[PDB]
Amino acid sequence: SFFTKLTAEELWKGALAETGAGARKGRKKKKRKDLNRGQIIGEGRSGFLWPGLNVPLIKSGVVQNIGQRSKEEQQKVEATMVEQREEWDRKRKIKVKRERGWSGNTWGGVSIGPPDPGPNGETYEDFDTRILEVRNVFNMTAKEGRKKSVRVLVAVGNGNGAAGFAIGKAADRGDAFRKAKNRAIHYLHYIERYEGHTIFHDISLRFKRTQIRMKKQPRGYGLRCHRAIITICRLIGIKDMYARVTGSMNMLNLTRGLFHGLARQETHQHLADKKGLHVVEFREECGPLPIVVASPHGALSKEPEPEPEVPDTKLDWQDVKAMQGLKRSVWFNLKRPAT
Amino acid sequence: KNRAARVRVAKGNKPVSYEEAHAPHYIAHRKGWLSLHTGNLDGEDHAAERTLEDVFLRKFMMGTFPGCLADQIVLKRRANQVDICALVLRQLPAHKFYFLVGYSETLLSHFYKCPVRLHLQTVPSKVVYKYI
Amino acid sequence: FAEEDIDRAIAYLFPSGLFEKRARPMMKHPEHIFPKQRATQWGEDGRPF
Amino acid sequence: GDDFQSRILDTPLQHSDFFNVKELFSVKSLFEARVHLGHKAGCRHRFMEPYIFGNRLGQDIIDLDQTALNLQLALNFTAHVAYRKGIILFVSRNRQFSHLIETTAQACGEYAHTRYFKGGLLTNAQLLFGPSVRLPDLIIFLHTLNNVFEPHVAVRDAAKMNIPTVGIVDTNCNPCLITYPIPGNDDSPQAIQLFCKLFRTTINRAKEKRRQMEALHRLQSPK
Amino acid sequence: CPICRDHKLHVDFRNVKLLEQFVCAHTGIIFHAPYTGVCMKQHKKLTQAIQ
RNA sequence: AUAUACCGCCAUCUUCAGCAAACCCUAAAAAGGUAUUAAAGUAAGCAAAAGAAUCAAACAUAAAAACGUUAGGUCAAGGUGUAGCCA
Ligand SMILES: [K+]
Ligand SMILES: [Mg+2]
Ligand SMILES: [Mg+2]
Ligand SMILES: [Mg+2]
Ligand SMILES: [Mg+2]
Ligand SMILES: [Mg+2]
Ligand SMILES: [Mg+2]
Ligand SMILES: [Mg+2]
Ligand SMILES: [Mg+2]
Repeated sequence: SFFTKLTAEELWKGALAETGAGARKGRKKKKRKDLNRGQIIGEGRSGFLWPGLNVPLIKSGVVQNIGQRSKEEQQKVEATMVEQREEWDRKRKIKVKRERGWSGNTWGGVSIGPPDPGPNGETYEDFDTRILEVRNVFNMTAKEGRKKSVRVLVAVGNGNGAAGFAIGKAADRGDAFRKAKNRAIHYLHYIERYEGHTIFHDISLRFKRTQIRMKKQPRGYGLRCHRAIITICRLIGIKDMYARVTGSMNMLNLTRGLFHGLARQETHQHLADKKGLHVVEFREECGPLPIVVASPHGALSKEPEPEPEVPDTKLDWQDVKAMQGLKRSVWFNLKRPAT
Repeated sequence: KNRAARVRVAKGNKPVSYEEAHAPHYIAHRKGWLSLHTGNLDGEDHAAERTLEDVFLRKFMMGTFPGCLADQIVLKRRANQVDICALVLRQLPAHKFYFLVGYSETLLSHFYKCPVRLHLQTVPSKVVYKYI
Repeated sequence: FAEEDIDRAIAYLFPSGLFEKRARPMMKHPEHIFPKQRATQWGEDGRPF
Repeated sequence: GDDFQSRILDTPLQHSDFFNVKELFSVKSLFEARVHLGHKAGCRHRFMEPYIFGNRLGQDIIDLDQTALNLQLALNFTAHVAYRKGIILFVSRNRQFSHLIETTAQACGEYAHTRYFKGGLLTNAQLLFGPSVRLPDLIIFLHTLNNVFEPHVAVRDAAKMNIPTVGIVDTNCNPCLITYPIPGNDDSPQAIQLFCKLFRTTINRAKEKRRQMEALHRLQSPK
Repeated sequence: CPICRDHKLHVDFRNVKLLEQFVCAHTGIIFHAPYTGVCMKQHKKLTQAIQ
């Protein structure tokens, strides 16, 4: 009957079955389609031609009249529309490039773009955002039982010394990305780089149960660090460094501990001011030539810094063990792609 | 819970028109009636026949102006005259509306044996009362 | 012609029998219908008034 | 043209005491107002011991020599900020002096917030006040503790926004986050009235100096 | 690999600008094949051209 | 055939007071965020409220009642996904 026919919106609503107990039960799937997409008003299976609706009302100065296409002409038009349907369908099929992070199925190390503009049109196009962890935490609730939130840890940096991190939590992953990305721009540390490519000195620290041992390295050494540290180092702009991470591999403690150490380092200019002496550099590729890298801002002292006969430094067995001639692991200093 | 003619809340991104926003209990309070005939007045006959004509006239206009209707049509019966007042989007060219008006009027005048007129008010786009 | 005459004219020319009178046709002065906009509290320099 | 603007804004920073704030106060003046009286030794904060002259039978005494030096710097900074047309907000939660501090801000021409401080006032200013709200350029904390004997929320939140803070710190307060701490008595009415007068005279002098500096340089342009 | 994907790239001793990209500017050491990802055939060809 | 694929139209908690969106804060955050003589919370939407109905007035009664809970009820109002019959 003509009176039991329902609209397209109501037909797809039921057939798709999105709303219902199935959705909460985690239940490829059918895809909605628009059936008026290619249909032209005035075009029918019979092939009639209606002047002023589906054909020109006047042609070459002649007022057109009603007509019908021949069986051959209509069959062409029907087949042509069938072709146009295939073209549109193919578009959806195409899958295009993205870049994987540390692994193909993980979000870690994936660039998600710059943070959003600021209040007064403050663009952050020079900043890049990287994901460091995506977690699906759960909170038990009486109404919903197990409820899921997406906890995302991201880092941002302009590759020129300024970087920051934040955590964003939401029920939807896309929202957690926005929250973390725009929150992290409010926590920008500035990290001091020696000559723009490395840290000023070795850095050893423990943050909670995570241990980090960074080492200053010469040019061309590259980044030889935890994949997360490589991600953050590129955001900061460090090009050559070594690092080792031990203890717990907690991603938040590693990021908090990394920024803690990198922000509390001491530039050569600072050291000259604290002690009042010149800071001189001796490279083995430049011979005995003394290189003065920082001179005290105020008054140069005349008391030589005390040089003990035997220093009381606390040495790490891991650093010393190598120089003692002990065999390293088979996994050490393997050939790896350029970082 | 009552599910009748109620466009339910989403996350503030669902545009709804004035007609859609108001639930059935606001009929005769905040929103009026889409059809106005004398067949439901006391001591009057032919309610069933006026109601059946309305159902068809609404399905006819949806198909005859597919995707061009901004809101539900308003049917006004005076004497034997029928008047259809439809808000229509400006999607189709102007001359096409003149064709569909001439066609839909003549066809419905020879189907119900009454003078039927179509009144079209064109809107640039659907009017949104509120976002729910 | 006054506000009282206007309300009477609109009620004749646009008869509405909706019970709630906020939902009826109205041709009122913009001051009555439009809520008073709170003025900006700071100047061009940005110093609150 | 460009030279005149540079003269107005850059010349004031070439003099150690451009506004002559040194004359407003003296160690004797501070001692009259009981600015050297601190809380009992039990209430002492560890970060206040540098500023404490000693313990007179249980009551910590505040060195008025350090107070004079620090107060000179704080008043000097508050004047240059006022000279450059910056926004200054007075903040306190002591209800005995709520009306006096609001009256001072009105006299100076500046702003006062002596009421309950809403969480996010500075870290969420755009939402609370509007998209283009200009935040204070300096916050003067006549009292740095709230009424539960905890640091005023605006001390930490003003550092988060990188806003300098001139605060009166007593022997039980935490001066670590105050940019320009002024060690002194915060409870006595005579001490608070002295500080309120100093900040009001200082701000009015700086605003008057700006008008005179602009008139002189402006007049030179035609002349 | 980087060399094979672009046919116009040619590993020749005269094409020094290409060869420079496969030598460390600071240490002057030829990068091992995993470093740039070139296949072993082209790495041997590059090493001979650089030499 | 399957209400354990759904639409539609409802029941129950319920005349219960919450729900969800954008933010902000935490020596890290799985989550939490109130004190009025106020101590980190904020400002919009939905519900409640208000208003309308029972033809003065009030009160009362109706109506209204979000998000969810019960894979609650209904493939037999009608429609419909998948599977099935077509002498
Ligand atoms: K159902
Ligand atoms: Mg894979
Ligand atoms: Mg005190
Ligand atoms: Mg069910
Ligand atoms: Mg009930
Ligand atoms: Mg009433
Ligand atoms: Mg109600
Ligand atoms: Mg069941
Ligand atoms: Mg059953």
